[PDB]
Amino acid sequence: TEIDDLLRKNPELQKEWKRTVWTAAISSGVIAYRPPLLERAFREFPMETAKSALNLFVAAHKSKNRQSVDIITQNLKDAKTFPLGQLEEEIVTDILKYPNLLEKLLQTGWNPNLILEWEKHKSLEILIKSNGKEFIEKQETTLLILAMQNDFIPMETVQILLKYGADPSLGVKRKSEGKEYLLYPLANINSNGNTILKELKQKTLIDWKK
Amino acid sequence: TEIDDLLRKNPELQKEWKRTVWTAAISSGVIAYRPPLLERAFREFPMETAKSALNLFVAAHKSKNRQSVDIITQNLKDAKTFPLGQLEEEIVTDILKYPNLLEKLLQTGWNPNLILEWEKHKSLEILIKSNGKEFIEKQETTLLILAMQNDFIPMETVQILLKYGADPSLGVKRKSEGKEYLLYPLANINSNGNTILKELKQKTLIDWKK
Repeated sequence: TEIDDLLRKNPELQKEWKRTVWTAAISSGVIAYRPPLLERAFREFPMETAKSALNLFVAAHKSKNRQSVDIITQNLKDAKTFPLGQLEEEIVTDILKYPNLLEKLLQTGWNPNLILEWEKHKSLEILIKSNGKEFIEKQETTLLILAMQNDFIPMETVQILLKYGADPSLGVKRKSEGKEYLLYPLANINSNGNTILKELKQKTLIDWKK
Repeated sequence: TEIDDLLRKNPELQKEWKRTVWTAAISSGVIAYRPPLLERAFREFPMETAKSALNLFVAAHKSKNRQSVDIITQNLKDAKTFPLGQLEEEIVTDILKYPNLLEKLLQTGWNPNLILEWEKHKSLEILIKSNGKEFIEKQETTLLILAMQNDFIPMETVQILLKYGADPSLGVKRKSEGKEYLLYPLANINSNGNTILKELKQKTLIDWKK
């Protein structure tokens, strides 16, 4: 507001300010709401656009602009902006909804068998884990376990994970009625409680080595 | 431009974007062109406003808004944003034009007797020194030598430096017609070539221990 008067007062600042706004619109992720402007940002801000890939993906998913996730996938040189071991559960889960982005991450830094760990009992927009308290229960999982269970994650994401060496037999600890057991990607194959998509993913898993 | 349409498309982003613009206007230093808006930035962005003190001073001096330098001086908690040993000659010289800012820096981290070093032969807006080439000649100086010689630096800046322990007898190497000598804060006292202000600063220096 008062910027417009101060800017109109000294036009010499107009050039710098235009660059500054674009860097802030990139850094905030918001340019992902209009894919044409995202396209420009990568071509002529390889430093800034790349550094801000995490916020751009978050805005890209929230805006439901799948084309924006495609643009990010195309221009990603490595997975360093997506530190798998520090990301919050919601962002990792959302990344698994885009098989092409997942594939790019898997070929440039993601370990598909990394044991992920978040707090067991959630409470009700942070992208990175914060150690606010360490004396709370944690629950382990994997990219493949998340993919098998979540009905918003496509079958192709299971395919990509297996393709890049996700281990179909890597389990994690869970409890059921007080009894601890190992949870695997293939769990309870005979159930009226598996959705259609869950059943199709189990068949994919059983059929992979065929 | 195209931001205005995308912003008017989703008003939920308006709040975040307002915060983002202000952070970018702070980070760029530009808000120092209107002291009222600088005042707001320190009160409610102690993290951002403080982190961006170097760019804010630069804009404050360039805008000739001395009130903006006063506001920065008041809110500066320490001199860490002004690393004396990394700053370029022009920015250090400009800081010496504001005795109150200098005093705040001297009480929160500046060593007044630090030997400064920049390239001897300048060539024709970088605030930090960049080691682009190390095989070029460097020339040493001090805050007090700079203050004595520069007719844009007030006498009060010499007073502040002496007050905080600047050593009036700390010299540096120079050449005159091939012969190396030590340059001191008090150099050639008898000369029709000393300006009025230079003479007054020499008297200040001679008179300090009186």
